[PDB]
Amino acid sequence: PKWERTNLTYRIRNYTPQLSEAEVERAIKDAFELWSVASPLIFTRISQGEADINIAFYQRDHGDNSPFDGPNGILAHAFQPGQGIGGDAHFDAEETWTNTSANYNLFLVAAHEFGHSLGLAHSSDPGALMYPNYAFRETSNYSLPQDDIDGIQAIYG
Ligand SMILES: [Ca+2]
Ligand SMILES: [Ca+2]
Ligand SMILES: [Zn+2]
Ligand SMILES: [Zn+2]
Repeated sequence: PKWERTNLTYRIRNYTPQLSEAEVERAIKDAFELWSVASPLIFTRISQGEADINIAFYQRDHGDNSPFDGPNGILAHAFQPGQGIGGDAHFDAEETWTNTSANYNLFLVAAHEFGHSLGLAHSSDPGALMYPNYAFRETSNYSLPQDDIDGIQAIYG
C-alpha cells in the first residue's frame, strides 16, 4: 500500500490536555517533517473537514475494532495508505503524553505511527524508529535512523 498523491492533508481531531495545544501541533508537524525530508511527500494541515490522515486521542473501544488497553501497553496505532480509515493515526488517551524524556514522548510516538500511515511495516533493527517497541531518543535534532530512510525510499521512488 502507498499513496498516489504527493500532497497529503492531515487533521488533528482532538487534543490531549497534558500538553499545550501548540506543543501537540508541533509534535505532529515535526513527526511528519521527519518523513517529508526523506521522501517527495508534502503534508498540509486542515482545521476541519475530510483530510487524508485523521489524528485523534481515543480510549478503549473507539469504533475501529482495535481497542486500546489503558495505561502503557499499546500506545497508539495507525492504518496503511488507503481511503477512509486508511492512513489514520490514533493515540491512546489514557497514556501520559510528554515533550520530554518521560514516558511517553508524543513526537516520537507520532513519528512511528506516521511510518505506518505512509506504508511501512515494523523493522527488526532495534535502532529503527519502526521497531515495534518504544525507546526514548534525544529529540532536539532528531532525524530518521538510516533503516527508516531505506524503508521510505524503497516505497516512494
Ligand atoms: Ca495503552
Ligand atoms: Ca484516512
Ligand atoms: Zn484506533
Ligand atoms: Zn507500529
